Amino acid sequence: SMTEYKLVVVGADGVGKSALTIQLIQNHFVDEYDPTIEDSYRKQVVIDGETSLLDILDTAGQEEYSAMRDQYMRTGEGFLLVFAINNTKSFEDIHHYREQIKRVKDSEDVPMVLVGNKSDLPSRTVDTKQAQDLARSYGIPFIETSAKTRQGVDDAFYTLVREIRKHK
Amino acid sequence: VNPTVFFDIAVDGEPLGRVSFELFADKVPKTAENFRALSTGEKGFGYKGSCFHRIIPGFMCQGGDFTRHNGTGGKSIYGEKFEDENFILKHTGPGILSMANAGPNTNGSQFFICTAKTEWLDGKHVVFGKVKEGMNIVEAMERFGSRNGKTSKKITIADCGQLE
Ligand SMILES: CCn1c(-c2cc(N3CCN(C)CC3)cnc2[C@H](C)OC)c2c3cc(ccc31)-c1csc(n1)C[C@H](NC(=O)[C@H]1C[C@@H]1C)C(=O)N1CCC[C@H](N1)C(=O)OCC(C)(C)C2
Ligand SMILES: Nc1nc2c(ncn2[C@@H]2O[C@H](COP(=O)(O)OP(=O)(O)NP(=O)(O)O)[C@@H](O)[C@H]2O)c(=O)[nH]1
Ligand SMILES: [Mg+2]
Repeated sequence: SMTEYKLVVVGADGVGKSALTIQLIQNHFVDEYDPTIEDSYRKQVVIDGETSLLDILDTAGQEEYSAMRDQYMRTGEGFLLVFAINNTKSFEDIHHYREQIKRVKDSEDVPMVLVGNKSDLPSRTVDTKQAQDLARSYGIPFIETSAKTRQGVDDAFYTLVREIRKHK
Repeated sequence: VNPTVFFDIAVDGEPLGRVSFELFADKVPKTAENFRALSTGEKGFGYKGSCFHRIIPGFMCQGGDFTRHNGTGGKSIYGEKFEDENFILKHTGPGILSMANAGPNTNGSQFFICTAKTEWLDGKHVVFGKVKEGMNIVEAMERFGSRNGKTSKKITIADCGQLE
């Protein structure tokens, strides 16, 4: 029976966590803003020839409830660290998310992928090199995405599965 | 003299009962007047026919998206959004009526009714009314909710208006 991977999508509010996940699951793009409480999804995929079951937790970006992330971080196996390439604050927020995951899991070695979303917009404030340099300093992959065009959507989730496989 | 408004609630179209609200026009007149006008429909749009899209037991019942009917919309009588009028009033317990928002100065038509004290919302959401009659209707709406707020039946404002 196929292996199950517990993926968790985290990042500041409005960066496109839900748009990315719904693109993966439903193959369409939500242009409206429906702020998340918490949602979970399942999808089977084939990655590197091996069929895998993705269990995706789409989390809230509200800073107000930062204290309540610990339980889903304990449970999750791999994390998409999502920022938006036109939102320098959400890029700055990445550090806090990663440090929080490391603390809660008490490990330097947690599967993660840095995701720079909204690559379709012209208003970029975070240079790709900055993001790439940050990913390299974390030792994790960096994927540029657009939930609107689907660019990189599969790649971001599949790369995270690959990171979990290497870890196990 | 603070105005009173009513919602007649239905569940998958069957009547549940009436909730009435006192609106604190004496403390938050602009916010109270928006909710009043939207409850009468007098601008040609308002809450009649719209749903409670988010119900989380232990916390609150949220509704008021009459423009998109998916929890993302709504609009005020002043424009799509209006500013936070004041935060004088606090989320003190069950029955508090308060504006939903997407950050500072983004009030539209969405609102929520507390079913418990939610003090961490103080200073962030404008409180502007309280359940007067029918808190048991709000309590009965809770079982149609869930942890993330998805509802298991369609909870609707079948009718609404101002009481004299
Ligand atoms: C951590 C998980 N979580 C939780 C949470 C918090 C706690 N505690 C916090 C307090 N301590 C002391 C005890 C523990 C426990 N259990 C959970 C839930 C049950 O765990 C699944 C909440 C929440 C809110 C948002 C996102 C995640 C969230 C959120 C996401 S957008 C938002 N808030 C504000 C929301 N804007 C909108 O809709 C905009 C789109 C329209 C125009 C809005 O104006 N209103 C009205 C006020 C209430 C709020 N919605 C709402 O729904 O609050 C849910 C609530 C359960 C009250 C809080
Ligand atoms: N142009 C463009 N817009 C995007 C993209 N991803 C998300 N958006 C838009 O950004 C807004 C917020 O998206 P959403 O997926 O809800 O973000 P979130 O990270 O899930 N927000 P929350 O933390 O509140 O749950 C929506 O208007 C959505 O259409 C993208 O790649 N390109
Ligand atoms: Mg979301």
